[PDB]
Amino acid sequence: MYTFVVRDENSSVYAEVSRLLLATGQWKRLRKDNPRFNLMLGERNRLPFGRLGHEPGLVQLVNYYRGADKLCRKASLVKLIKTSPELSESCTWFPESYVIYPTNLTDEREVFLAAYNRRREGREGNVWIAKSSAGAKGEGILISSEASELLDFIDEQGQVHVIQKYLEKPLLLEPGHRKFDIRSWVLVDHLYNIYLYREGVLRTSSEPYNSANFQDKTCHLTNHCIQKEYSKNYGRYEEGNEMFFEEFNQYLMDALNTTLENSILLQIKHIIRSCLMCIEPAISTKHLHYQSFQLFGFDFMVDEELKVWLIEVNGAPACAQKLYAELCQGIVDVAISSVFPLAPTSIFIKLHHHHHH
Amino acid sequence: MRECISIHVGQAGVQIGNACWELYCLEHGIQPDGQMPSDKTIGGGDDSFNTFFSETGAGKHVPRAVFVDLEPTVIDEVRTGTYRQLFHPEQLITGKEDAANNYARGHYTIGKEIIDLVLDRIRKLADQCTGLQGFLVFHSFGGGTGSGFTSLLMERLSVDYGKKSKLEFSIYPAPQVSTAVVEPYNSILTTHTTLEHSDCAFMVDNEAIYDICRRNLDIERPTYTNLNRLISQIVSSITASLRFDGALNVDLTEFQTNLVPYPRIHFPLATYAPVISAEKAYHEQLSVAEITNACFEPANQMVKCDPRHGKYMACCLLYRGDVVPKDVNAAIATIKTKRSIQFVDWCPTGFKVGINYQPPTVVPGGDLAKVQRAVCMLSNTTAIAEAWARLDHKFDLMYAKRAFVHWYVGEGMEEGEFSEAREDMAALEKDYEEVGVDSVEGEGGEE
Amino acid sequence: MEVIELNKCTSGQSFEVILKPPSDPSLEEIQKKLEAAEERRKYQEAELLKHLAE
Amino acid sequence: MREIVHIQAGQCGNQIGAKFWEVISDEHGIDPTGSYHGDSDLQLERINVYYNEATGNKYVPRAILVDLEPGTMDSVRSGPFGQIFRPDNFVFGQSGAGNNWAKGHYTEGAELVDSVLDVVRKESESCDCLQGFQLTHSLGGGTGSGMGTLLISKIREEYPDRIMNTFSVMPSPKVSDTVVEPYNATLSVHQLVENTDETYCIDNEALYDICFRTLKLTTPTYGDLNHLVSATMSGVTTCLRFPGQLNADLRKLAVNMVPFPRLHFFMPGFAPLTSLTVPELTQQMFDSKNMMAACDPRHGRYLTVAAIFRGRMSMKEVDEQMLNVQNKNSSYFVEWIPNNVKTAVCDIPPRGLKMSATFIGNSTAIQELFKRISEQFTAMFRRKAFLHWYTGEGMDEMEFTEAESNMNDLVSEYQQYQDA
Ligand SMILES: Nc1nc2c(ncn2[C@@H]2O[C@H](COP(=O)(O)OP(=O)(O)OP(=O)(O)O)[C@@H](O)[C@H]2O)c(=O)[nH]1
Ligand SMILES: Nc1ncnc2c1ncn2[C@@H]1O[C@H](COP(=O)(O)OP(=O)(O)CP(=O)(O)O)[C@@H](O)[C@H]1O
Ligand SMILES: Nc1nc2c(ncn2[C@@H]2O[C@H](COP(=O)(O)OP(=O)(O)O)[C@@H](O)[C@H]2O)c(=O)[nH]1
Ligand SMILES: [Ca+2]
Ligand SMILES: [Ca+2]
Ligand SMILES: [Ca+2]
Ligand SMILES: [Cl-]
Ligand SMILES: [Mg+2]
Ligand SMILES: [Mg+2]
Ligand SMILES: [Mg+2]
Ligand SMILES: [Mg+2]
Repeated sequence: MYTFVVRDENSSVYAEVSRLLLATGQWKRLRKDNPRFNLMLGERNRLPFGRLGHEPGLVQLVNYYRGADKLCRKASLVKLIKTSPELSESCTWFPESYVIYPTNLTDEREVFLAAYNRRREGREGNVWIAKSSAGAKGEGILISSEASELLDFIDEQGQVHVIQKYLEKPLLLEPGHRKFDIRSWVLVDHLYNIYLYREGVLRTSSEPYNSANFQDKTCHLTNHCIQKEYSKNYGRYEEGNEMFFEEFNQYLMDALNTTLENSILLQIKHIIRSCLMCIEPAISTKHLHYQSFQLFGFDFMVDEELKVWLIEVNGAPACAQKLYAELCQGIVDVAISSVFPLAPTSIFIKLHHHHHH
Repeated sequence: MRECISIHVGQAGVQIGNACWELYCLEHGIQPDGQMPSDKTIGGGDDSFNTFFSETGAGKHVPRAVFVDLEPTVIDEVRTGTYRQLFHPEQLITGKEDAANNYARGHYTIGKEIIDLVLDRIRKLADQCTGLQGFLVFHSFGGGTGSGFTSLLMERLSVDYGKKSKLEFSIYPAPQVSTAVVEPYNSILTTHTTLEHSDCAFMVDNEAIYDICRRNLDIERPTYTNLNRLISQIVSSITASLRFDGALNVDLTEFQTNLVPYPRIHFPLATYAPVISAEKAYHEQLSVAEITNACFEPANQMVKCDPRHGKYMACCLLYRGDVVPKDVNAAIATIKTKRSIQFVDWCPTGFKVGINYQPPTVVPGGDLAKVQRAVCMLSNTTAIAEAWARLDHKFDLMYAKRAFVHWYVGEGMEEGEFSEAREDMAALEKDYEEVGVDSVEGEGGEE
Repeated sequence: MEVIELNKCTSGQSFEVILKPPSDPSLEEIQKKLEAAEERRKYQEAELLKHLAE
Repeated sequence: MREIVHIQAGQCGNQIGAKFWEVISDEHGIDPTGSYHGDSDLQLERINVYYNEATGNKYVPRAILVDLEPGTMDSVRSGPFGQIFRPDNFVFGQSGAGNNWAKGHYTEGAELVDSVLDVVRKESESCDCLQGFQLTHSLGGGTGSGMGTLLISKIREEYPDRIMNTFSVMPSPKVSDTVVEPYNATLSVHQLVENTDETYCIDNEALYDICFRTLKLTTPTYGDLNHLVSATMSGVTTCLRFPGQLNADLRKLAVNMVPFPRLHFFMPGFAPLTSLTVPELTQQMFDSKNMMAACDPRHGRYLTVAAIFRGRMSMKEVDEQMLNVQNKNSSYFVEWIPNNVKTAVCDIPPRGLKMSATFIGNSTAIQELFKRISEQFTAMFRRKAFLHWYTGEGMDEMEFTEAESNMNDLVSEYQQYQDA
């Protein structure tokens, strides 16, 4: 009999993992502060990694990678990319970004303004987007073509922000002429196998994309909460403004005579692997006294040339309603039962590539 | 030459001491009867080994050491064992009844009655020194004597020897070999009262040594004998600079200068490689790069913790055997490009390196194989604070119910001492966090 | 990667390699604490002996 | 922390004590004449904990035999190892205690107790460093219960900084001599709560049930019960009697086992008990059928546990199995005392066995035992039944009311940590 504790009651993904583990009849849930557990489903903040793996006779496993926040914060991600040679300042799949600290607090303000003025003099599109990790859902964001408004916006805030080039030529679904972003779920197990869930989801706008007005952030921000609240056409095209890969692939074939795999997923898989292999030495638990796995939500934008751009990485994703059962069983199969065997046609794509040069 | 006096307190302190002095005699060519044929100055001198050994007219080389325990069975074994002739009775001090795993009994009740004798015996040694540097103090955290008597001794040593340095070798408790439920209490109580009196302390977690013995020496159920021979090798590595010709860490003061820029944060992490089984039939000897790389693996550290997730204030590499600087620097270059090694902003990113050409000495019939080269890394990393968090958490669980507290109050300790000690530990954890961690951007989950 | 303070002797050598630069209670008091705890043991014992006398 | 002085009082106390001395004498290679004929140095290393040495390499138990009538001690003196005891250490009266705590504590016992203390003092005086005392007695009779607890109070007065440990046989209606046992046991338990550091609670019902249900003894005698007790006492004192790191003296044991001063009542257990591998030993030692307080461990929580394994066996496997018990039933070990199970192993197994294990548990379930006694007390006390036997010795009813209250308080303190 294996034992586990639950320390994040708000997690929908792990509430379901918990339910599944119990139904195997081979897992017991301990009081959250009982130390004799096999598995910790940890809290989101200040998870006590330092107390893990000091229990004789217990192999211990936790559902977070210590150090993974570097990938999963707005400003940390920008810095990780700019300062890591194999991602780099010239990284082609991440939008040009600058870390900006509000003046009331290093800061890349002048570097940003320098690039901004260069684009202005060159007649190039010059729309940027100010955001941070503190952007509670739909708020805390500004899209503007004026550097002054962007910087002023940030100075009124109290936490680090990123200013990032705003993608002015997004791929637009028809009918509706509308924006979307792609969410991919990725599970990294204790051996640092990287598994891409075969099902992703497009979170769509239900409002026609309008470049002549970045003030009304409904056709511009694809957040579910924003769409669900301010969009008067919410759900007109797809239930909950969620389009799944079967339909999106069919659209790509009918309309663009291409596939999801070729035009988009090849890039998505490259970006995911590149990101995770970059931080592997910093976070691997390979020779550690406890082991980690973690579920990530990667979010992508696609432009009208079918180039894929990474927007962010979510360290504690939820899942789409209809995908919970399958993803959560997958987590049990590959992240947990792999370490704690019970007494297909995987739902995942294992990401691995070994080019010789 | 400046002398160092070693003080061994309680069972752990004494047994580890015995292992260290045996190893020192083998490294220096001193026989169990104290004679040292290679030493051509009969009856005295000021060689580097004289930092740890005085000399009698008859040519006996006598450890500058005092052994103290509140019951007699462990020190009796020193009195009758292989190296008995090394020591005279005035260096071996025993009480009749021990501190019963109770810091308060060791510190207040029994300590009050033996402390003056112990100081007289240390003074006798000090009076032999032309230029006493200070003290190396060996003890467990968990025992009543190792915890309670040590903190009393340390306090009186600061009074009687104010200008002298004091280093510790401290055994941190591990249930796999521990003998008392109250060891977290004793550990926190002694750490609180000792913090201001100690200039540099090397903590060894029995959990880490135990597992190294299991994993690398293929010992199924390690004994204190197995543990202490390994600990003795690490201690010898650390003190070698005091006992042999060299220019790095050549006096106690230099340990603090090089390893402890911030006085409360005085607990360097030791990491040691390679540990190889003597029973191993076929073994490929490990290179400078291989043993240096091993210094960044938690599996070889004296305390299991993760330095990738803290910051360094200082790093010393101490090599023994066939090592030249060029290979050390090639090794370090490579390791920089592969490992997570972040220093605090107010210290330089670098390594102080000492090489002694003599490979490690192994005790005949020991568990450790002879190797061509070995290294001990001493790094002051905030990651070691994970060990304080573990201990403080166990303390908190028991103290919230006042479990076992009556045993301490019964020896005349006030309950307030628990909370005072624990607050001091809370501030310590905070100091480590402040020095070691950059704020993580906050968020407005379910994303 | 600068090597500095290289020192050599017959028994070994030492040096430093830099990758990057930067950016008590008195005897009286101890005595009093030990005596105060003794007074407390003495008091607790006196209380016990009084209870046994009753 | 070297010498222990042993006292055995009353019929039960002397009968179990005699058996204890026969059993550990055999283990230490001591024959009935006090001569050593062993083949292992482990046998003698700590022999001084329980035995004094005499001229001619003779070993004499540091044992004092107390009773208010001569019968049982005459039998002891005629027994197998009877000649091994110090003749001057038999201290006895003639009038008996009539199964009456008041006679043991206040009248008959009061007249004899100074002469017992004289012998205790003589034994203590020849100790290099006395650890403390161990007393064997029943709580249901008059001498062991009443006089035994009187002795404990006087010993504490004279040696207040020494440890007091008892092996205390708790009465049961199923294995009973008289109806007043619950009165005697209630009066005694209050004395034990105050004046002992460690009390092993041995329920005669548990002993009986083990003999009948498990050992398949159709009609157990006190002798059969005492064989179990013997074996258990040998097991629980192994750590005091042989070289070792854990619980090697009475105070270190107390510090490991007693987190609150009044909760010092332990359930002992023994394995094997059969009509053997490490796993089997380990499962049987934690088995309620192997414990001797007639309390269900699953009805409470363990504050602390000491396990002692004896025989040649893999320490690796021992450690593995003990971890498996705690990790698989972690809910029965209070979470606010980390690492509260300590394990020792001694190479020397008891007679007739290749390996064995002994269990000492400080469990809140022990409240069931005090509850049973409390119920039996009240059934009679509500009608003041049988009280004339006590009032005739000068006691008043208020002392009974106070003892009952004290024991109900003990029960309440266990329950508090059961819900903690
Ligand atoms: N590494 C190592 N640890 C030891 C040794 N002896 C004891 N310990 C550890 O030290 C702690 C117990 O303290 P001891 O040193 O035995 O106690 P003491 O200082 O003699 O104090 P009292 O016996 O309480 O008077 C436990 O955590 C043991 O595991 C040893 O020889 N080597
Ligand atoms: N550089 C850019 N170009 C175009 N659109 C962008 C953009 N950056 C953000 N967006 C829009 O804003 C959304 C993401 O904003 P952001 O990622 O800060 O919100 P979020 O962190 O709440 C998403 P999640 O729920 O995955 O965490 C995308 O869905 C996209 O529609
Ligand atoms: N286990 C056991 N219990 C006994 C023995 N003799 C008496 N008893 C129990 O002890 C209690 C009676 O006390 P007893 O020792 O005979 O009275 P005392 O001589 O006045 O101390 C009852 O609970 C009996 O069941 C014995 O030899 N073994
Ligand atoms: Ca000389
Ligand atoms: Ca000082
Ligand atoms: Ca009379
Ligand atoms: Cl001085
Ligand atoms: Mg997004
Ligand atoms: Mg986000
Ligand atoms: Mg000791
Ligand atoms: Mg009788």
